Amino acid sequence: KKLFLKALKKKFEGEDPEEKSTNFYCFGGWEQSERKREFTEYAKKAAEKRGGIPFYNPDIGVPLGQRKLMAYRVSGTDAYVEGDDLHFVNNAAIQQMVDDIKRTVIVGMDTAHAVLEKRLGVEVTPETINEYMEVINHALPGGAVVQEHMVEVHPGIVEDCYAKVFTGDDNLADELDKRILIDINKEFPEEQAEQLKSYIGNRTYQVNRVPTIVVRACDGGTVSRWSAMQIGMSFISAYKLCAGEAAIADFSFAAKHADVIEMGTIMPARRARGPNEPGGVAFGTFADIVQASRVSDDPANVSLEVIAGAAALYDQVWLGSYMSGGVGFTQYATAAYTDDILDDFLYYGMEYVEDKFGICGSEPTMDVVRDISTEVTLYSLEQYEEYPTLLEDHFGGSQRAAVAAAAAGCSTAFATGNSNAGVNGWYLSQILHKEAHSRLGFYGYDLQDQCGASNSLSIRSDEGLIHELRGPNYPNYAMNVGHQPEYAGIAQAPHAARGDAFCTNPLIKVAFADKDLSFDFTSPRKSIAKGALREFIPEGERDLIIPA
Amino acid sequence: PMYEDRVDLYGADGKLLEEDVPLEAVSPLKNPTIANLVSDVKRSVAVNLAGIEGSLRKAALGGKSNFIPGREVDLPIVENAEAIAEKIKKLVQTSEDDDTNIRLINNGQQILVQVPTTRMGVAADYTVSALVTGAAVVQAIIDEFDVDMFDANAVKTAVMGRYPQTVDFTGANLSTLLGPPVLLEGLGYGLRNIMANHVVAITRKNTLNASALSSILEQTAMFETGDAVGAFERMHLLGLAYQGLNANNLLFDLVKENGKGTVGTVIASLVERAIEDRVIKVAKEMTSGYKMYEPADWALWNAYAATGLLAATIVNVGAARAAQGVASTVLYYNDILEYETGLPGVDFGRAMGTAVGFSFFSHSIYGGGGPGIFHGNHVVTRHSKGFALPCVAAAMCLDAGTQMFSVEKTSGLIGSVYSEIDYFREPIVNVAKGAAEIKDQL
Amino acid sequence: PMYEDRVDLYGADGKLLEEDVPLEAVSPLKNPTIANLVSDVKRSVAVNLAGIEGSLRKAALGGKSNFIPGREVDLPIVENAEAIAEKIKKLVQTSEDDDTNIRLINNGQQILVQVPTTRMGVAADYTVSALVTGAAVVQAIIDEFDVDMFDANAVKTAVMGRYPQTVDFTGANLSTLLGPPVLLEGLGYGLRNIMANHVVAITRKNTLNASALSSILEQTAMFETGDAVGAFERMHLLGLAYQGLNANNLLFDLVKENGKGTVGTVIASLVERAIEDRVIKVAKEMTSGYKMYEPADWALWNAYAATGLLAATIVNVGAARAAQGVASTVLYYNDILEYETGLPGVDFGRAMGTAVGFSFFSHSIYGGGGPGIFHGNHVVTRHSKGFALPCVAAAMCLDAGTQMFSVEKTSGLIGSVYSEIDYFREPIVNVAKGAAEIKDQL
Amino acid sequence: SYKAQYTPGETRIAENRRKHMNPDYELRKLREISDEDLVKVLGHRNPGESYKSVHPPLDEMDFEEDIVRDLVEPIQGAKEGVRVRYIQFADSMYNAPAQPYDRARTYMWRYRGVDTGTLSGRQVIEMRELDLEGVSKELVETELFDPATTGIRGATVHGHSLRLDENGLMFDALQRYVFDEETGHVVYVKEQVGRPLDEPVDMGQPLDEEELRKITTIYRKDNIAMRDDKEAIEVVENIHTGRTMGGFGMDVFKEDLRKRLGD
Ligand code: F43
Ligand SMILES: C[C@@H](OP(=O)(O)O)[C@H](NC(=O)CCCCCCS)C(=O)O
Ligand SMILES: C[C@@H](OP(=O)(O)O)[C@H](NC(=O)CCCCCCS)C(=O)O
Ligand SMILES: O=S(=O)(O)CCS
Repeated sequence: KKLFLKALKKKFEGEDPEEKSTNFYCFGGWEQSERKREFTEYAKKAAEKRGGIPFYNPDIGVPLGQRKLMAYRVSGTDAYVEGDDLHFVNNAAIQQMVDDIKRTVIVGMDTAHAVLEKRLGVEVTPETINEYMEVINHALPGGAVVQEHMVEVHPGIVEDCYAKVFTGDDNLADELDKRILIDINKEFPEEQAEQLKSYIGNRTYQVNRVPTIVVRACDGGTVSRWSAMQIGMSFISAYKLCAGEAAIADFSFAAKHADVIEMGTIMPARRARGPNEPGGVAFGTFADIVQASRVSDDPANVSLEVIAGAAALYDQVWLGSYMSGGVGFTQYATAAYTDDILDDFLYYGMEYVEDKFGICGSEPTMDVVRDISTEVTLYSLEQYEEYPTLLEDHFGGSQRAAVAAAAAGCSTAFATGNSNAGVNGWYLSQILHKEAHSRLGFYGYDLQDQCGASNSLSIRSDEGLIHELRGPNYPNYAMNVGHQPEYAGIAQAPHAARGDAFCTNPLIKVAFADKDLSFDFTSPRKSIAKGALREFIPEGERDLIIPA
Repeated sequence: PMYEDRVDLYGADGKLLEEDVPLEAVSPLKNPTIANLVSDVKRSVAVNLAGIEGSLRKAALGGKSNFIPGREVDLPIVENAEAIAEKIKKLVQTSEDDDTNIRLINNGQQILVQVPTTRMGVAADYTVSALVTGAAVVQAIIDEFDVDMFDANAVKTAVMGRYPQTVDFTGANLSTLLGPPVLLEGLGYGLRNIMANHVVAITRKNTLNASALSSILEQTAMFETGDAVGAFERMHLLGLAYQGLNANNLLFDLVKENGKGTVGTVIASLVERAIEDRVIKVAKEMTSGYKMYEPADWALWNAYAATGLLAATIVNVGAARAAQGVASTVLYYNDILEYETGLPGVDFGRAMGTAVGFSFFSHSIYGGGGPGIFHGNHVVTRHSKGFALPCVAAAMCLDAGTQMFSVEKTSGLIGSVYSEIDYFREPIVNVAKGAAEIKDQL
Repeated sequence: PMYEDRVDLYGADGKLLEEDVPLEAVSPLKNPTIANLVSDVKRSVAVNLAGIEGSLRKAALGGKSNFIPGREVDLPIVENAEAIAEKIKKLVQTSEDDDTNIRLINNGQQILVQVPTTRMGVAADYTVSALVTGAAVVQAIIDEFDVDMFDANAVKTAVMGRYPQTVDFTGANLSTLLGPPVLLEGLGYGLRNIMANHVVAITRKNTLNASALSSILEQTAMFETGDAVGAFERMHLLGLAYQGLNANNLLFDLVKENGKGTVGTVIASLVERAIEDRVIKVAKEMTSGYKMYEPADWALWNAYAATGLLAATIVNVGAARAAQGVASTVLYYNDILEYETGLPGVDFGRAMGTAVGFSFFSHSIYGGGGPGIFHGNHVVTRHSKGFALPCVAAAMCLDAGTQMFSVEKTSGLIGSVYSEIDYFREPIVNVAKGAAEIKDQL
Repeated sequence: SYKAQYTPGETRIAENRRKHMNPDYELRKLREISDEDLVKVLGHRNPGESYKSVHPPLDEMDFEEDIVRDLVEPIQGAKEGVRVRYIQFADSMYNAPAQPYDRARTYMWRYRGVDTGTLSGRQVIEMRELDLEGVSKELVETELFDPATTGIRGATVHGHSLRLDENGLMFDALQRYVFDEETGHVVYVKEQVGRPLDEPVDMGQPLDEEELRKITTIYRKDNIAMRDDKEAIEVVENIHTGRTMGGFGMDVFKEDLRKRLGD
């Protein structure tokens, strides 16, 4: 059975999914939609607040809904929602996913501990780390620890702010307060735990999540600074230091520069942003943030969960607002995580790979890339050709090109274990798609796909880069929808096929293995669905400081 | 010449090098040693072959704690360093007769690559050296071992890091003294980007050569920013000659006569010398007997003041053999000097203001760090136009091991890679030899 | 020489300039004309005296629509332009005998300042020329009129804009062809930062000299970024020689024989020529009779293909005398060439990919603009390594007046300031003469 | 001499693409439209109005000798300085007789002074309006056009990927054309941006399904699958492989590298 049929049958109730014809113009326009009706009603209720300024009006411009306006199944869920409920402005789960990433920074503790012992003659023990972690959980959300006559942040509005510690040293982990421990051996399957610890070694890290309200009022560049200020206050208080001496500057340099791990790197001037903003998150970094890898051993499922989160992050929020704005890019993104369509294509490719090569059963060669990418692209195209309702669902060429090529690229990575062979396969898929349907995506969709084969295995200046470390600022990729989310899946795919615990950074992977995050990173699909249903409670609202 | 000033050039040992030299003979615009030093800083690239190899062997790619499981490449790069260096030479040079220089260091684990000036001449900025060197290193490695196409991009990533997803070579295994211009604080700040610990490592911890190299780079940067233009040029030249190059032995003699003294006694010695040399004079005597002074020659007074400043740093930090005191010394040297005399302090307040922020950001939670990590392109220590950072270079030479971010920690291979370059390691004697070469052409 | 290739250099008029020239005689690393052109681009600064004066008169300071009431300064700057220029010269030069050049333009309302190479030599990047020139202009004006201390900072703000609150000279009244490096998209992109409309104004709208100047700057930048190193050098040299400099008259002859033709007929002429010259050959004949070709010489095939691309631009945009079609032409020339032959298109897809985004960002709501505002440091058109922007320069020469952001609008004074520089205005003939100068030294 | 090949492939779909591209292949005329009605559906001007310029006549723009410029013959609209205008089509994926990249490739072989943009849902040509009208007449009268599956539309173009309506016509949210049940013809009642026409324009009868399967340029499993055109796939893979090899550089440029290494 094809995985998308269940959704088509519900989305096109009363109609044969294989029938080429239908009736239009018979739905009442916007009035067919619960959500459109709600929107129009709020627009009218807004008239008094706006004092005469015109507002949303369904009679301005395009009369939406001459065709049937679709509901969408969030893939891997049973949630069916109108597209508007998946717009990032309308979906608190998507916004909290981004805020939880922006507000996280990781700081090594071994250098600060060396400053204490070597420079300040102060001993560091499990008990003193535990006391420090208690102090920073008062200081990080805005509590005072040294000065008299301090004002403080209202704890009620920053209850999402906290700090935890993790270590590759099992002997130290057994001694740390479990209330503040991210326990690698408990969060990860045994083999993944062992892999993570071999790379992390006997090193200790704190994970600081600054308040959601702070990154909403300010930006991502605030996060490493806020973390570092309160790390400094917490060392001063917990270890009873002089509150302002030369050694303190060493904690600062360590926490803001020498021992810090941020989520995202800075942008060039044309698209200027500080750290911990979406354009700076490499694809492999995002795959490590998503936690599907540690709860599923289905490499297709793992890749698909990453693609869902990355579609929200890169296409809807980054490209659709930060870099553009407006109605934005909801359905460019939802095509990669709704109706189990991408699932059908990727499970086909994974099963083709399992049968012909074995998962991780081939070294990367052009023969293998060509074989797999071609076959999965043909299968994907044939699905749109056999199901008119499928093609009316993924109505925009860009959507189709991204989804077929995502299945082709991930499947190639499953066979070969090589992300750049994967992305080479993605570029083959795109030019084959174009030649089959005599179309591809929007006006500027294939800028990176026509340059892609040559730059996939390039070793030059701004061309060559291992795929896991490419991201939204890789030059070819810096402008266009329908690629970045899927590239995150391609970064995850060879590692999921191998059963790796992470793609690029074991510190990132452990730092999000934490039930106390607000967004559920083990399944971005399920969380986004909960947001679409208006059932997700975000952080950072201001109800406690504003009138009832 | 343009200016009438002449000085005697004295070495770091306090002995006369060159007598009766026109001030312009040490101008960054004229001195051939300064020109070669700046050319070498721009064209030189450190290639870490051992780091490239180990990054590849572990797939430890693209920066701090990154690993990409399954993408490891195991190659004997250091064992074949000579062959690889010969290939780098062929790819980087523009002709067999040009000034391309390739030097293996540390048993082949590192290479110093000096890109030919012909390539710099047709490039817009100095990043070309790193870019061309990186391209040659990547191809040399791929060709040496016939690295297959699906592994080759890991070699690229091991050499140049996360570029172009990052704006710079984050996590790369090559480095340059100058970082890329996209990270400059101020326009024209390229030469100011060298941390004090690197300066100390290049001069092998020799106090006055470190402060000289810093002064040379800082004041040359002041020509690049347009600050040393027109009215202000003589102030910057005199600053270089006196504070950086121990003109007339004033710097050395101030330290020598105050070796058991304090910041205050250095001030008293400097004010007395300035009165003898008629650099300052009494403007008004006040009711209490206090004499308020004025400069007779403002650029020269500033140079005398800056020389006392470096001498006070050496006396007071040298007494502690602990560099943390450097910011405090720069601050209170200027503060006391002003209230002792009524005169404006070094750089008309900007060295003192720089020291205020430098003190704060080397003792507080908010940023900065220990003194060795600062430089003229740092937001904290950019404000003085060349007169403060030489003190930090001198101070870190005198630290006996009180820092966590020590020369060894931040700059551990910088000595082995760059300090064999004579003009870098020993700038005073070599700038004096340059001055002798042109003194009669001015 | 290193490479065996020899070409005939032909002018923009399609007549022979130099016979049997070694390929390297046109290398950015060897040709003395390219070295001088790049030096002049880096060292040249346009001073808008009329703009400084009007800015001061209205206190119209620091960018568009800013005014600071009460801070107006009324000075006859243009009336005293000669005296002011003479002061700038004294401040900018390093000696009476150096290569400092000051030229008044447009009745003294603008000055072309070429800063001496000596100052560039001891600076880290090319911003020195703007900084030094700004400092000299500020002091020249303050000295010429004895501007008082409380008004002087307005003169500074009139010259250099909102710097340093802005990272660049926002709202300044001086300009350079190269913007500051902090605004570069990619490392080494300095030479790529010149908008197509500026190139068209510098060459006075002469189609092939515009495409040549663009190709020279683009391909020289590829040496700066390290892309033209090692294995890739010959591809970039052949690209310059054929696409930029009309090697063997191939560009000129393709246009001429297709003056009443289409993009398709240009492709047919180019493929036939490539078969004649044994640059490509049949790899396999398919069931349908379709012949799939392969390159016999990959760098040379790419150069032939790039030459056809520029010819197709000139034919198809020239037919419309409307520049908007340039992006579509670059796109479909490459698309059709690939499916006509089985060969990779120009720059192995990157010229085509550049053209897709360029088409999109010159016909959509999301960014970009008309073709004249693009350049190699633009996020949209950075991707092809020198093979696409020459087409845009040619196209805007051929626009007869269909654009809002026309040369006149974006580049209105650029011609009067720079086009008298012979190497800028007529690069083909002067590069050929540089090649003749060194041909037997290779 | 040289015989153009146009596109690879062993199937009827490929040969249809080649026919579209070949300038010596005469496109069959399936209908006629008057000059007035074509101008009316374009919607830019009224027939009889003088052509409107965007700049003076071309001979006033050439101040200086440019030998390369004068090698190229300007199209008549350029000579006269006429403004640039457009026509835009959506093509049904249910075997519309022309398809988006097929159009772009056809235009660049057949027509002079073209600015053409390809998208999944529409394909646009912008051209000097004088010459646009000649080109458009061919694009509407010939087998490149089927009034049921080729929609003229400058805005709100949704429909290429949708199911056909109950009369076999492509979706148009603005309904710029309607099916006349009395005659079986497709009739334009609005111009291409959606303003009502004073007088409807008859575009004739839709092609039947079998004719569309015969002349269309899209591959579809239910007609001729891409998978069946092994020749076309072989050439696509070759282009991909060649681009990959050229970007990697080290083997195709091995002799260039050897000369740089002094070997
Ligand atoms: C640890 C430091 C060193 C440092 O880098 N920053 C500190 C502490 C830092 C903390 C104090 C928070 C806490 O108690 O947990 C914060 C709030 C910044 C933060 N991390 O959020 C702050 N100071 Ni401080 N800091 C202040 C100030 C000051 C004044 C206090 C002088 C007095 O007599 O009480 C002195 C500097 C001075 O002497 O001039 C000062 C020093 C210091 N300041 C000394 C601690 C002094 C002590 O041990 O009591 N701050 C002020 O002068 C007023 C504003 C006040 C800031 C909070 C606010 O603006 O509401 C706070 C601003
Ligand atoms: C110095 C610098 O810190 P670094 O030395 O780069 O870590 C800079 N911070 C600051 O300027 C902190 C300013 C606000 C707190 C102190 C206010 S008195 C910054 O974070 O970019
Ligand atoms: C091209 C560039 O715009 P400018 O040409 O600089 O105006 C860039 N925009 C984008 O890349 C927009 C990307 C998101 C919208 C299109 C998505 S397909 C930017 O704003 O910095
Ligand atoms: O029509 S365009 O392709 O220009 C933009 C689509 S969102």
